[PDB]
Amino acid sequence: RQPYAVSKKAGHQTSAESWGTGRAVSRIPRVAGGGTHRAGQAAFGNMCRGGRMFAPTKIWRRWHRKIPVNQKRYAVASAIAASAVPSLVLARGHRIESVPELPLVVSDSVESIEKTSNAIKALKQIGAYPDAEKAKDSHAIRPGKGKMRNRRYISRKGPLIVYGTEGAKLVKAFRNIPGVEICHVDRLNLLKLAPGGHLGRFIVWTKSAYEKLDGIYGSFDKASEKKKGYVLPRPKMANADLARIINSDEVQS
Amino acid sequence: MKYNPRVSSSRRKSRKAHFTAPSSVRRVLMSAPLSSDLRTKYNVRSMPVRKDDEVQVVRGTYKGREGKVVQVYRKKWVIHIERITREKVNGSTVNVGIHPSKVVVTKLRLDKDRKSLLDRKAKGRA
RNA sequence: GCGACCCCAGGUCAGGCGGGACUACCCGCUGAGUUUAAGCAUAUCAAUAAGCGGAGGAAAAGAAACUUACAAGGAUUCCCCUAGUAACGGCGAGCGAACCGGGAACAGCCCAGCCUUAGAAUCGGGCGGCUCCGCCGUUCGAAUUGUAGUCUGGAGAAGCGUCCUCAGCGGCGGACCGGGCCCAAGUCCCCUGGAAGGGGGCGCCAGAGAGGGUGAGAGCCCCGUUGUGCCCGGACCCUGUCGCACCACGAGGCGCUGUCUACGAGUCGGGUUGUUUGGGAAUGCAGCCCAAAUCGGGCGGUGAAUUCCGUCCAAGGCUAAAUACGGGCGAGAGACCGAUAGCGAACAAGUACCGCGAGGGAAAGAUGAAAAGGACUUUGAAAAGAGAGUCAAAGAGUGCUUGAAAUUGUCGGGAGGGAAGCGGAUGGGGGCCGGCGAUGCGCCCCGGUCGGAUGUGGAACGGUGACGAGCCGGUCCGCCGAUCG
RNA sequence: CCCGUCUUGAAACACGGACCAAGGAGUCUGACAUGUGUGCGAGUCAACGGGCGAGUAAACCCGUAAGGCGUAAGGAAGCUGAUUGGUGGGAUCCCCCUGAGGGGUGCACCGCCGACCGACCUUGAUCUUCUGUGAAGGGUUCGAGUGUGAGCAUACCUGUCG
RNA sequence: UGCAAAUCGUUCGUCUGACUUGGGUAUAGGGGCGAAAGACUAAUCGAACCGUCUAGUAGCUGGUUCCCUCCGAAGUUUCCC
RNA sequence: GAUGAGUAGGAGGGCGCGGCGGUCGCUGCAAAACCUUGGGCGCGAGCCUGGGCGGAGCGGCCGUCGGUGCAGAUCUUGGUGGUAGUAGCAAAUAUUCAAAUGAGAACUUUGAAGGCCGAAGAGGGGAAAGGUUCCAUGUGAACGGCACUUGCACAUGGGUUAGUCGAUCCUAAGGGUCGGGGGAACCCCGACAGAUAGCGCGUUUCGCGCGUACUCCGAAAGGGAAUCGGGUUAAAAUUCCU
RNA sequence: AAACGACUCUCGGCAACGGAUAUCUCGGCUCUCGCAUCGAUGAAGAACGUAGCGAAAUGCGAUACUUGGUGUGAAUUGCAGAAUUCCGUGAACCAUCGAGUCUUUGAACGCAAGUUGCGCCCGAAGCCAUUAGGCCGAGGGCACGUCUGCCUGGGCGUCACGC
Ligand SMILES: [K+]
Ligand SMILES: [K+]
Ligand SMILES: [K+]
Ligand SMILES: [K+]
Ligand SMILES: [K+]
Ligand SMILES: [K+]
Ligand SMILES: [K+]
Ligand SMILES: [K+]
Ligand SMILES: [K+]
Ligand SMILES: [K+]
Ligand SMILES: [K+]
Ligand SMILES: [K+]
Ligand SMILES: [K+]
Ligand SMILES: [K+]
Ligand SMILES: [K+]
Ligand SMILES: [K+]
Ligand SMILES: [K+]
Ligand SMILES: [K+]
Ligand SMILES: [K+]
Ligand SMILES: [K+]
Ligand SMILES: [K+]
Ligand SMILES: [K+]
Ligand SMILES: [K+]
Ligand SMILES: [K+]
Ligand SMILES: [K+]
Ligand SMILES: [Mg+2]
Ligand SMILES: [Mg+2]
Ligand SMILES: [Mg+2]
Ligand SMILES: [Mg+2]
Ligand SMILES: [Mg+2]
Ligand SMILES: [Mg+2]
Ligand SMILES: [Mg+2]
Ligand SMILES: [Mg+2]
Ligand SMILES: [Mg+2]
Ligand SMILES: [Mg+2]
Ligand SMILES: [Mg+2]
Ligand SMILES: [Mg+2]
Ligand SMILES: [Mg+2]
Ligand SMILES: [Mg+2]
Repeated sequence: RQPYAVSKKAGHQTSAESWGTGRAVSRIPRVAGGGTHRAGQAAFGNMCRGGRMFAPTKIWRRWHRKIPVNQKRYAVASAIAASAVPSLVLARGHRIESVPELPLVVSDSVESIEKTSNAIKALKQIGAYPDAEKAKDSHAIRPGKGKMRNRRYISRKGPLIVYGTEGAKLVKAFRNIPGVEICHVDRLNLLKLAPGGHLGRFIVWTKSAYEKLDGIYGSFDKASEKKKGYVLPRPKMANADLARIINSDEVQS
Repeated sequence: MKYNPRVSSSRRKSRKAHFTAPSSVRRVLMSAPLSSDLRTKYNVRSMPVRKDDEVQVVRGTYKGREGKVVQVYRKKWVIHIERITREKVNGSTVNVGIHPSKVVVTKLRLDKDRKSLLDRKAKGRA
């Protein structure tokens, strides 16, 4: 975010003074002088026209937040795990009915694509093109005052392509397609993995990025190479299949 | 996506620049596309509208009309054509302003500068 | 009387310098009270506001008369921490640093004094030349009451060795900055529209789907955006290379020495007074009094004496970077406001207007796509009215998108013996409502269409199992019978 | 009986209110505290800064003997610095029998009493650099201590304070 | 709620002097000036006017904006200029 | 199964407004907003919908954020009522008749009559102050507290002529200053701490002789060089003409 | 006979009053970034003028909504008129800057100021005037404090040489 605040001097650029009691009027301070429509009018009041607002906004409001790195990594791991569930990906609004399999891992040759037409052909081949088409078709003008605040157009989110090779040309090839986002496997962002805080982003992995995932996030047993001393969290339930536990021989006996 | 740091995507700034553009900038802003034949001949897509250019309207109520341009009202962001007019309540005839982006150039008034500009435009396209 | 010097005077003498303006940051001075302490005087507000001056692009500070007491750090500045800590405080209210440690950036230097005396080797002006931000020649003047050169404590002078180091020009590029020019794709078919930029169909570009304009939500109509290519000009600084002469007298570096080794005064320091500081027998500053020293002087956070120890060298000067920045010029953005909001000011706003004056200080945005801004007839003195015309629209007619409430006129319904309104229950009248309120279902006969096994083949596939075997199974298609639904 | 308000008491001869539109008042920030959610855990906290990176105010990564808080307290200070428990109730579980039963188990928490560390007092064999040490033995004294850790970061409501 | 933020009508004091009056000039805020009423100092005077500190502080007065549901008081103790 | 009061106060669950991250939609075959004795849902905050108007955008849902909800505050700004066609129009003696113009005449112009100001004027000029209000022509609207044909209003043009009238010159109370003395400085005192400005004579422009520290501002009434008749313009005159 | 009408009140349609609501925005507010450039060579500010038709705003300075160079390349426009070899030394209420103009003031500088008031000096051209001077005047000079150099001077202040 960027800070906002009203001018600190607004509503106070006057020498207005209260008339006091005895004039059958309120005690609010009033502009001095005469010969103008402004003379005698109230000032300095949050209830006064042209006055100072109650508790004027200030720039030193606490705009930012300092979340623990471990919690950030927990959230990122959760989003990545959810991206592999077809049910959650569908529930998040992505059209994945034509995707061959999830997680969607494609050959590393896609990283060398240079033209947007070739990128579109690759999307069609891998079956992720319907989602991009939905994102393009959802293009529309933002309702409300936001359209005049330099945020004019809104649309749905398409696939997120994760690549593992620095400097790949697929970033240039794909960046112009509406809804399509691109990221490097070493700097994954929760804001893109769970848009709007909702789990199940449709993700297309390159083979190199998918392979690097193990070295980046480690595992339960051993530690990560890219995250010093980090270990993936464990759930409170080893097996979340409640029916299997409830209808087991031991309990039902 | 814009990347140059000295260009702004602000709607307010873009509108202010467009509406306060001087005459020289307005000339470029008031460009029109060339007809198919001229496009093929000159390898050029669009040109600034000139006074003595032949123009065919392609949008609006005068979609089929054509004629020579007779005035380029830059202050009003319009051009006037020979016989594209209308009658007032008085009965007198007045030209109807047409935006250059809504017309097509069928014949250009060629001079040394016009030919040089055409050559410059064609060179980049190759 | 003349001459030399000294001090001073007059010059519209020849040539230079200064004053004032701006405010966000910066430097110096001066300096409150409101307020808090539930009163109030010390305190706090505050080393702040107001007042008076002085600079720059930054300023200021800056190369230890430092920090420390350690196994020691090493100009200045800034950030984090130290730390709401040591300390200060009617020890009340409150106030409150510094060192270490981790980072940003880093850079060191110039003078005065003893030291030419085989000659002031220095500098300014005029004049004349030159490859002219300067150099050379000549002549006057400054200066011995001292200009040059060496030296600055880290050293250094002098002497002896080492043979280690030191001398420019010009061309072409790179780097930095500021500009100029060109360069993708539909305006194809149908419909609604005043106008497609809206819906449907068919195509295309994309390292360009940031943004804006154009008659309604426009990637492909226009300007632009992305990425190349080419062209022009500054900065003479940094950097690579190339062409030529490359001279060590001299000066530096290194080693040695039974020789020297010059260092800032009404200044330091002390007493006292006032102020300030966390600085507490007194932190800094300033007035007055006293007033130093050179085997010495300052500091070592409790005053004093004695003996040691540690650390630096003031009273002269310069210096980029890290840092600050509501002013000026130029840019980019926003979970900000949307005409009683947002700057006072979206407009000929610090304007109109008010005050003798210092000063005070408003209200006020929206026709239409396009003026196409309403010809003409008629009534009227006229403003205008009634017709008529433009437009998609006048139910858009220039204070012209839309047009709430208070309040008012007209028509229609209704009520009314010194309030009205209101809660509850019915009724009269009005208004409204057809998901307001159904017409199907079962069993038979006739006629019309569509399909009919547990049989046999094909296509793909599933449940379970072990995304094996085996078992089981549904959908669709082709045939022999069956003659049913 | 006219609302709003102060009030023991309002319809009041108590104050505001002629009417309508729009504006109009527990907010932001700092220090704490309880509670709750989340991560990790004797640790926790990379956002002072650095490396980068949506060609990028985001996101990602980085703690060398850095630092803060916690991990030890008691004394004004010099200074010294936790010998590691018992017992009565008590949840859960396991056995015998089916009584308001008996045995074993005995977390959390509470009650009671010891022990250890330190301030103070008292005490004193042996060593010892002669002022230190500490075999034994203590106390109606004192502590925001110990007796197998519970914190750190972050979010929000509420409360005190500038 | 005036012709008027001091006026109008009748009446009244003095009227060659300590007389009345124009212009110029001097004295400015804890200051001036005052044959003295705390008078006057631009309708402002027992301390003028203008901007700022300043959103000065108030144990005191007035307001303090949606619904339903549950729970539900106190005017008593001690200390306090 | 039991049960239901609530001021101050606490808490829970919900309704509503505007953004942001997501998601699902609506809209020129008509969005928002507004209007309506249309209809319905909810205890309620509110919500859904018919019809109209409007003519370009808007909504639902999940999180999250805030300058987020009004009947009051002698609250703020703006707008509007009853009062009410009411209070009022009354000081300065006063108007009348005929005609002209004009759509319109108690209010304009001409003539006649009857009155007032009564020379310390309701007459004729100036100073300050104002600034075009001066003169001619014309006039929709506003204004001239009734009215207007009208005008100190509005619009278009015109108009201020100096050797003699003033300023200008002199100095008054006083003001502003050099130097000097104070002052952090803005500034203070003001010829008081001092080599004054310069003035006359003849000239090879040099000499001679005098020379008491302001040769500055300060009066359209103080002092002071000089103009008179006659005539002339719509508006100027001791200024224009003779 | 309390009926029709008037009045008051009330509900509805329409018409008024007023400018709320909704949708907008060449404006504001906030954050971030780059650069370092006023003035006696007369600044900022202040006044007066200037266009064919302008009062204000904007611009400009008697060369006065602009001169000149360069770039672009056919307008400006409310009206009227005039250009332009419009295949070009060339339109533009265009852009940009190197040349040039730049009225009265203002730190403001000859003295003043409620004054376009009051002084002194130099001097191009011209008139006739002739190794002589006169009239006129374009135009420009005359503040203060200081630095360097210079010219002209004063004082037994310190000396020396002569009388
Ligand atoms: K020389
Ligand atoms: K020297
Ligand atoms: K020395
Ligand atoms: K020294
Ligand atoms: K002293
Ligand atoms: K020492
Ligand atoms: K305003
Ligand atoms: K309309
Ligand atoms: K009350
Ligand atoms: K009342
Ligand atoms: K730590
Ligand atoms: K003790
Ligand atoms: K006073
Ligand atoms: K009280
Ligand atoms: K939405
Ligand atoms: K409705
Ligand atoms: K929301
Ligand atoms: K008339
Ligand atoms: K002095
Ligand atoms: K004097
Ligand atoms: K006079
Ligand atoms: K005469
Ligand atoms: K009605
Ligand atoms: K030019
Ligand atoms: K004078
Ligand atoms: Mg400096
Ligand atoms: Mg701490
Ligand atoms: Mg440090
Ligand atoms: Mg020389
Ligand atoms: Mg439209
Ligand atoms: Mg294009
Ligand atoms: Mg109404
Ligand atoms: Mg540490
Ligand atoms: Mg807001
Ligand atoms: Mg008389
Ligand atoms: Mg007249
Ligand atoms: Mg002086
Ligand atoms: Mg005189
Ligand atoms: Mg609005």
